[PDB]
Amino acid sequence: ASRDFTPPTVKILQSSCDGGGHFPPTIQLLCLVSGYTPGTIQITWLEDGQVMDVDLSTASTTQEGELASTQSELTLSQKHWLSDRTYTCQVTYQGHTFEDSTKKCADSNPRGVSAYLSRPSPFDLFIRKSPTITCLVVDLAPSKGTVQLTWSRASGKPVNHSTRKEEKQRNGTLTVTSTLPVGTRDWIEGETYQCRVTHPHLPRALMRSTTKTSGPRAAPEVYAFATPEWPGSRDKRTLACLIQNFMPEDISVQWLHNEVQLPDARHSTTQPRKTKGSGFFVFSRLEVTRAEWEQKDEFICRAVHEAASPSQTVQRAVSVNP
Amino acid sequence: DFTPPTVKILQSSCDGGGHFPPTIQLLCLVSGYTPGTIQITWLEDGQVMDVDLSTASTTQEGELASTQSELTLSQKHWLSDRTYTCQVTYQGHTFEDSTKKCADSNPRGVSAYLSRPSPFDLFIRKSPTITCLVVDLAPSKGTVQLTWSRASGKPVNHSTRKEEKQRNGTLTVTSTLPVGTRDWIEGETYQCRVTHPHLPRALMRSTTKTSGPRAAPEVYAFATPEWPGSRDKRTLACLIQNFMPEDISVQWLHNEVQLPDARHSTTQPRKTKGSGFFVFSRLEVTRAEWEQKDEFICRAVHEAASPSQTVQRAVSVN
Ligand SMILES: *[C@@H]1O[C@H](CO)[C@@H](O[C@@H]2O[C@H](CO)[C@@H](O[C@@H]3O[C@H](CO[C@H]4O[C@H](CO[C@H]5O[C@H](CO)[C@@H](O)[C@H](O)[C@@H]5O)[C@@H](O)[C@H](O[C@H]5O[C@H](CO)[C@@H](O)[C@H](O)[C@@H]5O)[C@@H]4O)[C@@H](O)[C@H](O[C@H]4O[C@H](CO)[C@@H](O)[C@H](O)[C@@H]4O)[C@@H]3O)[C@H](O)[C@H]2NC(C)=O)[C@H](O)[C@H]1NC(C)=O
Ligand SMILES: *[C@@H]1O[C@H](CO)[C@@H](O[C@@H]2O[C@H](CO)[C@@H](O[C@@H]3O[C@H](CO[C@H]4O[C@H](CO[C@H]5O[C@H](CO)[C@@H](O)[C@H](O)[C@@H]5O)[C@@H](O)[C@H](O)[C@@H]4O)[C@@H](O)[C@H](O)[C@@H]3O)[C@H](O)[C@H]2NC(C)=O)[C@H](O)[C@H]1NC(C)=O
Repeated sequence: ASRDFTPPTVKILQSSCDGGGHFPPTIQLLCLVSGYTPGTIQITWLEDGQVMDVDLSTASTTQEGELASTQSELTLSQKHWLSDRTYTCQVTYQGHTFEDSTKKCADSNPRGVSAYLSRPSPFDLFIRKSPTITCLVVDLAPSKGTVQLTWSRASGKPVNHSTRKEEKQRNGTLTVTSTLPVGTRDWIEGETYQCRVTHPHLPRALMRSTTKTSGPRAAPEVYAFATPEWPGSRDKRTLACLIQNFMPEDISVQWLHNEVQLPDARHSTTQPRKTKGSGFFVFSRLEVTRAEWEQKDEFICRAVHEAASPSQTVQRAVSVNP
Repeated sequence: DFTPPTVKILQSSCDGGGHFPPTIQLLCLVSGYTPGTIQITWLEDGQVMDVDLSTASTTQEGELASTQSELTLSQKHWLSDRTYTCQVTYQGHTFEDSTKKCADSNPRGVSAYLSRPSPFDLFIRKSPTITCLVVDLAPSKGTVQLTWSRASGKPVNHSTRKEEKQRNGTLTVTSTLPVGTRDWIEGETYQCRVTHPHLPRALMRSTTKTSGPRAAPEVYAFATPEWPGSRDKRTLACLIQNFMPEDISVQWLHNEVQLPDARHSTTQPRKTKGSGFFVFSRLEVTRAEWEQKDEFICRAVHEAASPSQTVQRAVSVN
């Protein structure tokens, strides 16, 4: 009887706060797939879109009459819940996916507006040779008046045309991004750029400025390494790179493989920190697969930095096999 | 042989933007108990709610019953900050739990954080501590009050308290509480409670040991080759990875003695691509040191390592 087919639905319940309104020390999320026509079912949990380890959750399926029911429970620390991460219950049933998401409920009062202004990245300055700076305005209330965002130079010389994006966010706020192309000689020779943000509902105008970092210079050292093969790493292995003793701290790190620049999401790179003596260091970690090194067994860690000579780059290769 | 009832309340979640749904369900669960007479009653600010507002049902599996009751509230009532109590009467005796909407997490822009003990303090020094940090307070009058307690109500020791005004005009308050080694390992919950004169209600943070799976770290240690112009220095790098949970301590040793903490730097734990976390540790060394003895030890202390919560790896310059 195909007329009796009952598709699954998804809802998430959570641990309640106590009689004082306070979070418990751990949070349970309970994904409920109510009565559906019995069939093969799998539940995957996502943390900000990344698959979570199945070890962190349980799952149970019962059948009552002609209908099945499945629940999965995920447990989180209070610290992680307070970090405003979003969790997704992803249900796969007979080749069709359902899902639902949740995060900590929003606070009763809205946050004030904030603004951020970046310097150009070394990769854009020296590889692409098309540098830009970005002014980012967050926590705006939508459906108000549109926000004015104006660029100027301390020298009084003209700015180029910028591009502007406005995007409604899941939490109901608005973000505005403005990206300004800058002259390469202008930037290297110390020009100061300002982003000025105004709106009638703001208390005052917001102003941010940016300019090349002053002070001493020093070129980066680069070292690439591979972890050994062992029973836990037969068809994957971990590569690492240490980049150190450079100044100032602005740097771009990439990994290259078989004439491809790998996506930024493939690796994890730390924030620049001070060496005991002079300069900064960063570490980068890249997990690679057997199919990649069977394609070509050469992985390159590359740093882009203004003091690297002769062409603002330093790089080192590593191989995983003999 | 007897399994008493327990009470827990679950509620409708907010969506991916943190928004409330049109109605709020509260679900009172009495799961896995020796069968007997049972009633579930809901109170709103201590008064019995109409019988038609909730439905209870009971099932049995093996030697144990389970009971649940669901109450539906309007968004407006939930947001009014009323207290809802699930009152369970089993064999004539009463068990209660209560809930209300979660209080703001960053009232007036403040943040508060509460740590777990470091593994070195817990397993090596056997003097574990936890730390409660409150940031972005106003430099107003009226001292910020910070109080410690255990979920079990057992006593706590005195704590430290430190304030200092920051360069940005804010005030941070920090307190560190010593905890019992056995008390922590057996799963006690510790609570930090902060009251400021300008805050409308008390702010609380709670911490306890992890409830997830455990996995010991892998430890790998490397020495940099000589870089042109730096004959008398080398850098040692240690990668520690795939451990769970994320709490970890890192030490370096040379000549059987532990080096001062100021000698090295360790990154904060970050997720791998799959299960577990990694950190990097960095140690600069001198020619005098490796010519004296060319062996340096990167040691990790972690609750999942056996038999003594330690895993380590040595490295040599040559
Ligand atoms: C409602 O929801 C929205 C989101 O949906 C949320 O909005 C976020 O709000 C927070 C703050 O409230 C914003 O966080 C800030 O982001 C700033 C911008 O960061 C991006 O751009 C950086 C600049 O990149 C350019 O320049 C560099 C340098 O030259 C160059 O390398 C680049 O190539 C590029 O050209 C970039 O560095 C950054 O990437 C880093 O950070 C991410 C995330 O941490 C990390 O994953 C990367 O690996 C990389 O390390 C990112 O791409 C940022 O500058 C700013 O940082 C300042 O503040 C923090 C703490 O606040 C300090 O620690 C730091 O030192 C700086 O002082 C801050 O992180 C975030 O961008 C919003 N997200 C949006 C708009 O999508 C609202 O808050 C929500 N509201 C409520 C009420 O809930
Ligand atoms: C004004 O300026 C102040 C600076 O003075 C800004 O305050 C900082 O704000 C940021 C962001 O809000 C804070 O970052 C947060 O820090 C949390 C604490 O991390 C620190 O402690 C961790 C735990 O170590 C303790 O506990 C272990 C185990 O018990 C023990 O071994 C130790 O003894 C320690 O006692 C460390 O892991 C960590 O490295 C830090 O040392 C952190 O947990 C959060 O995730 C978050 O990163 C920062 O701490 C604030 N700094 C200060 C000094 O208050 C403030 O934001 C500025 N205001 C504005 C408006 O910008």
